[PDB]
Amino acid sequence: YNVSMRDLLQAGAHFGHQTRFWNPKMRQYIFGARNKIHIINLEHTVPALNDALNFANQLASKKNKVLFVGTKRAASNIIREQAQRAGQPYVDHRWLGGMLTNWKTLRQSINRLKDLQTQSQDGTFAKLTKREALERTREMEKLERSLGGVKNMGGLPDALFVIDVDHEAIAIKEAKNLGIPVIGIVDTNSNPDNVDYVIPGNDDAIRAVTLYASAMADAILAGKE
RNA sequence: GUCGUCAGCUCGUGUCGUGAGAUGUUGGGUUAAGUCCCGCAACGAGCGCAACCCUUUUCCUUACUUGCCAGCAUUUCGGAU
Repeated sequence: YNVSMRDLLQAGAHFGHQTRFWNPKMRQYIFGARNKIHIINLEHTVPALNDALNFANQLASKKNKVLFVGTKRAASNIIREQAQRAGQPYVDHRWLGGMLTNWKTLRQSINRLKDLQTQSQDGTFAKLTKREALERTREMEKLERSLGGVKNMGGLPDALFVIDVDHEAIAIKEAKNLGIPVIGIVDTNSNPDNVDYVIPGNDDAIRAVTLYASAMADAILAGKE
């Protein structure tokens, strides 16, 4: 299920952000800059991506669960399609604070979200008239948008997979606090300090995002034990 | 009594701070209103607001006197009978 490299170049993972917005810790991976935009080598990217896929396969073989983190506008739909494909919990919309460090509270929300969904499936909503029915149809849609991923989860995820570390800095902080490993995509303007498995790649390109997400989904599906 | 029927006052768990403490309650609209909706390391609660109580406006059921008189009859023309 390896990506080789040619997929990365054709997608466009080599492009980064502008030079003036770079993080100096990336000096090892940047390797140069053709123009006012940094261009990162894929030679260092490839082994890190392959090792990330290997660790994901190990997790799937051990039946451990990998949470998917993307809240950016562009990457949300792709991480949705691939997360449904891999059958893994996901966070597509805004990251609500402390779901991991404050595990106890949010399952109140989860159980009454499940109860609302089951009531909607049943005839309870049918008895009730249109106004307030529309009221918690809206209300349940609001719970569903924030918690579309984690009804099925019964415990802390064993590993995280994050698209933009700089954008989802809070999630990495919580994961670091809890000790759970994180596989994340780090860009030119990103901080790799607390990422256990650091693989560098583009975050703006929807093609690159799709390739990354599809690779992880294929790894989980190819676990098969 | 008064500010004044002014709209605020708080807690649990998480995060930040050596600490007293802070966040939630913040920003954009809207509303009688911390009323509601988006944004947001916050997620949810309680008392306040609103509703539950009384009265007025439309209709229905039950009740027909000491109250009522559409139809019938008698009238001293007064539901007087």
